[PDB]
Amino acid sequence: RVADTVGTGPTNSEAIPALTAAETGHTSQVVPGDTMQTRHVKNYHSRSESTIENFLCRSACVYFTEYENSGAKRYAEWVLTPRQAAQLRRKLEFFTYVRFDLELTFVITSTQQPSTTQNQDAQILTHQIMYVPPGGPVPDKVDSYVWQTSTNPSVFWTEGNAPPRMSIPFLSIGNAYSNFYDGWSEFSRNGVYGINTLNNMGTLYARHVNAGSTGPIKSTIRIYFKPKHVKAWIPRPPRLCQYEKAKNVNFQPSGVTTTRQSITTMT
Amino acid sequence: GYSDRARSITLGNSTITTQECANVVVGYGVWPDYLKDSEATAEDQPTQPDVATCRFYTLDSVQWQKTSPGWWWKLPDALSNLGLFGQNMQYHYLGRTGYTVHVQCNASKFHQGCLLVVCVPEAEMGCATLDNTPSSAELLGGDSAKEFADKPVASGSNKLVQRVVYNAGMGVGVGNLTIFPHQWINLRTNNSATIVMPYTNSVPMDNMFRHNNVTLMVIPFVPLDYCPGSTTYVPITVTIAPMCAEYNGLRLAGH
Amino acid sequence: GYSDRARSITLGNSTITTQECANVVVGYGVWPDYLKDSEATAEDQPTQPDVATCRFYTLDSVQWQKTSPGWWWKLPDALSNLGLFGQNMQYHYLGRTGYTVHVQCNASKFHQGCLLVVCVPEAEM
Amino acid sequence: GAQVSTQKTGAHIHYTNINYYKDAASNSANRQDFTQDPGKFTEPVKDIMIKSLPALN
Amino acid sequence: GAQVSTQKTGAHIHYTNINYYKDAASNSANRQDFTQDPGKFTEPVKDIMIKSLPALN
Amino acid sequence: SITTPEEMIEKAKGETAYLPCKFTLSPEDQGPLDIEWLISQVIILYSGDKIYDYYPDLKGRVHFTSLKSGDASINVTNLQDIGTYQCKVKKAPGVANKKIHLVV
Amino acid sequence: GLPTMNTPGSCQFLTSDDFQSPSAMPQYDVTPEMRIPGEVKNLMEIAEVDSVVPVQNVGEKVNSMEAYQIPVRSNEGSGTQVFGFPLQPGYSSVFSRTLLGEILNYYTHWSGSIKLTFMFCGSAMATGKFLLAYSPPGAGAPTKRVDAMLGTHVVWDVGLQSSCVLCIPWISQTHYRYVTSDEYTAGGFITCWYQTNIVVPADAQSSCYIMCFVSACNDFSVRLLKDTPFISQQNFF
Amino acid sequence: GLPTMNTPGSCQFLTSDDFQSPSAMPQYDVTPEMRIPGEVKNLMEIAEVDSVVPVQNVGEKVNSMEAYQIPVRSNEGSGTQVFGFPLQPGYSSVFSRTLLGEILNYYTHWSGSIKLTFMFCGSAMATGKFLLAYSPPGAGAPTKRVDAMLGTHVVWDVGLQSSCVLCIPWISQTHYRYVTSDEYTAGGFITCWYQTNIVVPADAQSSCYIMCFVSACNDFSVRLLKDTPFISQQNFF
Ligand SMILES: CCCCCCCCCCCCCCCC(=O)O
Repeated sequence: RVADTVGTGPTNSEAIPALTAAETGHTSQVVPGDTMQTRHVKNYHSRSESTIENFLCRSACVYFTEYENSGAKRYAEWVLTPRQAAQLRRKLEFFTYVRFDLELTFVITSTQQPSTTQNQDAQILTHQIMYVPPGGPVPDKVDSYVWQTSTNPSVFWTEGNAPPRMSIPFLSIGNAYSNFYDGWSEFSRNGVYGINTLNNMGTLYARHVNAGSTGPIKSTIRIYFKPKHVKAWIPRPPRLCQYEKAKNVNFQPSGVTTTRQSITTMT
Repeated sequence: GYSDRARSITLGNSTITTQECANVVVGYGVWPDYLKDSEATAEDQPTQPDVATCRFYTLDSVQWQKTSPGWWWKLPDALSNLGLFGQNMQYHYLGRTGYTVHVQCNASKFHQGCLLVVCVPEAEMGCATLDNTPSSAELLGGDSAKEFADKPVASGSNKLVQRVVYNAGMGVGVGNLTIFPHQWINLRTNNSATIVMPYTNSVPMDNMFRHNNVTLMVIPFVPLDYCPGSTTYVPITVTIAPMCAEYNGLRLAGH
Repeated sequence: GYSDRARSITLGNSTITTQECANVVVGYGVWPDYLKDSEATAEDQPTQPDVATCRFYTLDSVQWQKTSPGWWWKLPDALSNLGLFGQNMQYHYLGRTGYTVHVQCNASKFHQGCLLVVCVPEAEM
Repeated sequence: GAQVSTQKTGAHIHYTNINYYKDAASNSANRQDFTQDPGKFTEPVKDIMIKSLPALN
Repeated sequence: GAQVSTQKTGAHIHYTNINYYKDAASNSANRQDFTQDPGKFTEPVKDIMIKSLPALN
Repeated sequence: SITTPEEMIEKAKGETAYLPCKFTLSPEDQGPLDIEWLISQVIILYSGDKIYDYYPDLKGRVHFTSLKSGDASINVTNLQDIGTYQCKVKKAPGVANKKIHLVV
Repeated sequence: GLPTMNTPGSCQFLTSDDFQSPSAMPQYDVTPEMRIPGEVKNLMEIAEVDSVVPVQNVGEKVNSMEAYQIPVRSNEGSGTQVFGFPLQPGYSSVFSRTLLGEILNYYTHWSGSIKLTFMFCGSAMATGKFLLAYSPPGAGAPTKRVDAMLGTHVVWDVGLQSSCVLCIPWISQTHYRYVTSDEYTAGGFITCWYQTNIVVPADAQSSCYIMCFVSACNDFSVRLLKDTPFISQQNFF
Repeated sequence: GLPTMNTPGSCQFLTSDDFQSPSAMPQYDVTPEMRIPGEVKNLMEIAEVDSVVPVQNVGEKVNSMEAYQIPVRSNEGSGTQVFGFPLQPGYSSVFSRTLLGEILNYYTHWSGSIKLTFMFCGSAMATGKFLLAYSPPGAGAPTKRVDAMLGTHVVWDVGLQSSCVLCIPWISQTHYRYVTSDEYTAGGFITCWYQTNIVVPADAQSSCYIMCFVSACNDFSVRLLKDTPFISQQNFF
């Protein structure tokens, strides 16, 4: 809960709360009652919605891809990374190190594609989503023996019910996820520079278990991240320049802010 | 009865004394200490010289002109070739340490200028090209100044780093760089700036040669000015002192 | 119940183990220790790495032929270019230290030979 | 074994909760954690600076 | 008749469970059973061998 | 991740042109390796652990410098050959590519 | 078979709901936390820090470090205006890019006081006095030092302590204000005039600069989480 | 009719969930357990056992029993290298097929110490000394006995006790390492040189062999269950 304003009166003394030195970091801890007369005002406003948990714990789309039920592109793949989008990435890049559990949600929708086949009476489509850990076998095709999912975690979904949701524990060899890394993976200091070196989140595969019809159908999957049980350290300034790539912080220099007409202009 | 403007710091066989200063900033409220037994992961015993490393090393000075954008230094890379601190980190695989940054800039009452001294952890910097990444020996400098540049660096097929002062090479507002521990040198009042930084990382120990924990930045928000007659050459000097440094994984020398 | 012929020595990150040995000679009855406060003369504080120097350094081997007279080594000069021991002594003006000398020569039952291993202080030549 | 806590209400009610999994990373988020300490970012100096006294004397 | 047990958390919470069938082969798996005894595979000898002493004297 | 994806190499005529495409395989990436060199349409192809020698002008001129280790560079010769070469390395989970501009 | 009944709102996905879900990696041992310095527990600890304000964001100054500087000088007059800008912490071009302003862009309502610190960056021989004033909405921007004095003001005298703090208080009819530009919940105006004149001796520079830092008081609050209008993604990077 | 509401994640199948299900054979009497010897309660009891390591997996040796043997002999020199290989327990060709290595191939993270036992398999008249060394990552493989000594080493003297144990400790910046080949979490190098020279009398063989066994210490751990890359099924057998 926020502090309540107190009441002061007229004052003539040697005390100087206003006058200070900004050379020192010391952010002046002055309150309005030091430079004017104030009345007592109880403040029932509460600092609740501003906590890091309420700030970060909301679902946010990070990647959407397609696949088919016929032809060449029969399954989809995506290395797990939150830097694909801009809204989730900017919010996470307020801090240097974050540590949070992840809640995963998927939204899978199909669409009948234009063709010329006749008598298309489709059946219900079932989709399988499979995760491969950094080092696990990856499916060469859509009928590979990899989908046996003996140990890899997988999920099956029949089109028409509530979306599939699963919860993932903090997965890292370190003690906190690192949003920014200044360094290289190789000691010789000649290779990949940046966070890319640290990232190792595995790959995600999605596909149609059955065809379901004679005509073409294209399915699309959207992935939603929700950080739970969040901890965060060492805050840093928000991104001014627009993002360019997903692996690095490459940017184009831009204006510090927008411009007005004069220095005394109110608009 | 003394004056709070006077301060002395003694580390190892070295001392610094200030006649005019602001205060000491102590990082995130943490004074640097050693690694506990419940936070460690390496089994073999650490070495702790305690005196031959934790002293003051004085880097090369830099001239502050009327049109200087600013300078940056990597604290692990800067003390790589200096004293026994460099030799210990060379032989060992894992190094953990904290630092302090005393920046000295002295001018007369007539001279007017403003300097911002800030330490940035994980200060990853971007390349001029959007496709490639900054090359080493272009971002890093051994005991070198590594100044910034007003206006954008040209875009081409070259691992050059973007040195814009207003974006600071990280793509963030130069003004908002006050979120990290910062101290201001105002020629009319403050002469030097002292900052103490505790070890900050997502792991207990890290390889000093391939990773840089912090980046010291000195940026003149208000330019240097004077009248014909006063001294033109006005230098800035930096001294760094590793605190509570310990090393692990002794092996053959090199990197 | 073990055999006195077996010995192990652990210093720093190094170890040596012997299957056949005689014993350990301990100098003049003194085990090496640090400098006391009533025997010191220098004022400034000493450095003590304690692990990066006090370990085992292995010098180059020498062939024992049928007509070899003998060999000699200066212990301070020998470890001058080896590891962090050499680097610490280079930067510093004053150094105080003790040592141990494990000499290894293994031959079969048929081979017959005798070697004398002695440490000479102030061995001016 | 249920936990009863307070609901978020205005100023100027209790709710019940049970954990159905055995993983501790399956529970709901921790929304009611109201603890602050800005003495790290603001006022990060060594010698304490009183408000009324001068900064540099 | 419910059983309350501990959740799997990190180091440096309770959960509730009730059995709804009468078959004992319908319950959930037993994931929290942390008991080891490698003295069978490792050290499978008759005469105990101390570490410091020699193996064959 | 292929280092320096955007690069320009100026080489004099009568001197073998050296093109380097060094890469670092991701831990996530564990699939069959394919290395393809494009000239902007192929000069050389490495696939299923086999090298195939595609371009009539550069036939008998393009050969690899080292592939399994992580180096997939080529050494061209008898320059006359001005064009853009795109080195595309493929792993089943992830893919990367580097474009080099050669003048004269 | 316990008889139940499904209410409206079943099998739906809410971007902001709080439910339990079966873990996909059972009995996973997380790494033991270490103490990393500087933990954030609330966003109102990032906002209570000072941030240089680009007041001179005129023309091409935004592409230079000149935007932060406020130019003051010696003139043959008095009562001239130094600067002025409205009190719109989230929307005004002057504050949109500062730490507190960027935090506000993720919220709809804001309510509290605002600290404005000014540091003199001239010679140690130059001296002067300034009048820092805040005017509540109702009548337009004050056009003279005399109209400005009738509002909340602080007379700043430059000496040993270079900095000064004008604390803009909460004067509003409502309990909260709108971060977006609105006319019902208007802010006010903040202006700066010359209380006296800049006094400079010989062989010293008569053209100085001031710098401005903005922060929040201990009674600041925000509400209604929303999406910042600043970031824009053309396609998946 | 109790009013309920279905949350997202209903009617889905999870390869790794923990629910109850109605038995298809009600009131079934299982056979009474008998005590069979040698019960496994954890997979880290299968890993703490020694397993011969194929160090000489060169050329066609993999199709022979020769792969396990390390050839040592009498040479007119000293300080020559016997063998060397990196510390990658799950990925290195040297350890991929051992019990501990095969167990690691079902996990993503591994963290602990590693025991390496060496048994001399020469005559009872042959004698010698060996230097077993482990070098932490940062500078490449040591190319000389002198560079190897600067790292963790053990001087092994062959006598009555033929075996020797070099215990590779946990020196890492992180808490866990990656089973898959990675450059951030690199292991180190393990080499073996001649501390002296092999001494052999007459009418005895001067060409001997060593054997190497690998196991885990009492502080080994693994995480993230995954699928081994070794097995491959063309079709249902
Ligand atoms: C069908 C099962 C699917 C399971 C997929 C689990 C994937 C987990 C990915 C976690 C990514 C977390 C990245 C955080 C990076 C950061 O915070 O900087």
